[PDB]
Amino acid sequence: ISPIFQGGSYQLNNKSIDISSLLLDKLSGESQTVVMKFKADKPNSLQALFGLSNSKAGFKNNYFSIFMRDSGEIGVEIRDAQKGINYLFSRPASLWGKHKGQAVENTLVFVSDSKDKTYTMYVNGIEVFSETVDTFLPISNINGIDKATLGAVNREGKEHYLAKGSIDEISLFNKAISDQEVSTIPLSNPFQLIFQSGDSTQANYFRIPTLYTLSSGRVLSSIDARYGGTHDSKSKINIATSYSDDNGKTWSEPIFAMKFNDYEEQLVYWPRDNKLKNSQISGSASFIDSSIVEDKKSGKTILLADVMPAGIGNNNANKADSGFKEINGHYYLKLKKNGDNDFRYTVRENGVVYNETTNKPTNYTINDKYEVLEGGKSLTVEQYSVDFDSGSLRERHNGKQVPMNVFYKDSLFKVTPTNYIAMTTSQNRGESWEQFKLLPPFLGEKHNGTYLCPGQGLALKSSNRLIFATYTSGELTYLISDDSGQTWKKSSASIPFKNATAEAQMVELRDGVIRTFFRTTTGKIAYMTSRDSGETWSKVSYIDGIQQTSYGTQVSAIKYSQLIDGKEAVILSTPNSRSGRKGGQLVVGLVNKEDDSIDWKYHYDIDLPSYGYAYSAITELPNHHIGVLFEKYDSWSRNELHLSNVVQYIDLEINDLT
Repeated sequence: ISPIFQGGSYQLNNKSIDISSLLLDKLSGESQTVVMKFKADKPNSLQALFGLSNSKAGFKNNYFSIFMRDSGEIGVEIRDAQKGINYLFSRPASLWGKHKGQAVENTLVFVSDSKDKTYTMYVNGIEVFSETVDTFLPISNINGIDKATLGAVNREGKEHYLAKGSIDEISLFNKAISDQEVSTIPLSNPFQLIFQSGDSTQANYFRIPTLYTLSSGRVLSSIDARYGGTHDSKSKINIATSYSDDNGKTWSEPIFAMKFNDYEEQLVYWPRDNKLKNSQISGSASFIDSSIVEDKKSGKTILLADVMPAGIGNNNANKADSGFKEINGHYYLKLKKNGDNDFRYTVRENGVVYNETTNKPTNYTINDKYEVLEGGKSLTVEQYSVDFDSGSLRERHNGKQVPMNVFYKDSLFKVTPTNYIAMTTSQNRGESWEQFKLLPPFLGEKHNGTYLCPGQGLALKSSNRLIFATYTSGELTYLISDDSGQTWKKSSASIPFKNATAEAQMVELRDGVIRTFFRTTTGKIAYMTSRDSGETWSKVSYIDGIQQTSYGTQVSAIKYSQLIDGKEAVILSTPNSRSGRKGGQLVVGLVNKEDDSIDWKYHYDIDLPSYGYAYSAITELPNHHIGVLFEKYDSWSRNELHLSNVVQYIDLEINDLT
């Protein structure tokens, strides 16, 4: 249908624009849609973009408003004091401010549907909330409405929530437009989605993006496909991948690199209220924190990730246990059988489950997929599903039989409840992934596994050496392979931190010279250098000019292939803030050939200082553009949990950064 009101190019300069005589007598019926294209690159802390109010004395709480915060949050209020209704619906991190030095035109679509008693908000094509109420309040049915306002709400004759920004286009309809119709509305998005709600993964949430440019020109991405909201393990999380063959313009439908089937792949709207938001899937196995590298010699793509058994994460993982038994120099995965209080079993050669107490092989084997067989016959478990139908999280059997895996809750034989690292390989550059295999322990039998640094591995330019950074208490633990990931050795580098999340990413400054940039607990990004291809490592130094929070955030880093200002260049990606995970920047550093020092010469603001930016992935696209896939929200904030479609992709050129 045609709009009932359409207006454009309104400047919001801390002075409301009254549209009462154009709109108010045009509003009719109980369902309305607002379509608004607007910019706000210097917003006030809290500002109303659009308002319908009773502006009369004594009715200050009789209004409808579409508001935003300088955090990037969008929301609505629908209030009527007589009816006793005060709805507030909102979602953090819903907006863009700036891209490539220019204000972003956001496209907002708000549907107020009286038939379904539901209020739905879309920003930039993404549904940010959809709220069903038992008592519907039509937006123009508020008692005594007499003002329609842009850039404020008129309360008792005065301008409240004054806005700074502009509305290039605003339209209103006396209909609740359908989701199909919404999807036809043109967008001017500065970003794309690689992974997204409703795709092949059926995860409603994503975190921990990676990117890597392959020799074919294909660009590969991996990610945590997180099902139980945005929580770290314990949860249900799979590792998903997607690739682009056109310099990031389009991306393949995601597939899994690593997955468990003990719990169903469920698209769940995780509760965000203060009572229920900490609900965590507690009986599922999971993967977490992936990293990718390409091997020159074999042409294989290699992907590593942490593996967590059922119910396990960092918080409850058995410390002082690798989950392996050393027997004359060899490591064998330990197993506990149901009924036993101790781990009496190991997985020997050819998957033979061996009883250590009686020194006899059993009639059980573990196959390549870590599944339990008895006399060659595949054993099964019943899959679980999750729901909030009863008012709290429930995890229950769903009738479906799946192969019994030693990482599962219901398995007859169980692994040590601790963290592991696994690797998978692709021989077709991410079109399919081989079954993963656990990595052996590197710091001994009674030391739990190290934690993989998400992002990229390092493939040294002038050799066959592959390196994945990991971290543990007191050190970075580099995993080095010279034979296409068939065998790994460790290289330990002490850091002056106990129990820190020292997420580390590497660049090769010149042949065999590696600089590692890493997250710390000091509010500063740290670095160390190896001048012997990762064999030995320097003491720790810190970068000035970039701020992080006390808890820190992952930093991504690349060595750019082209000279900038006649010098070799390194690019870092990180939030630059001492307050939160916001103020994302790409920082361009020029290497001094005299001493390998770096002049951090250019700081490119991804978006506003106040808009969210957490974990990130950067890669040089084959055409020398920069691809950035990043968490566009504060992934630490307990106020910004369980947001959909916040991991976003952008394309930048060097001239944008400098």
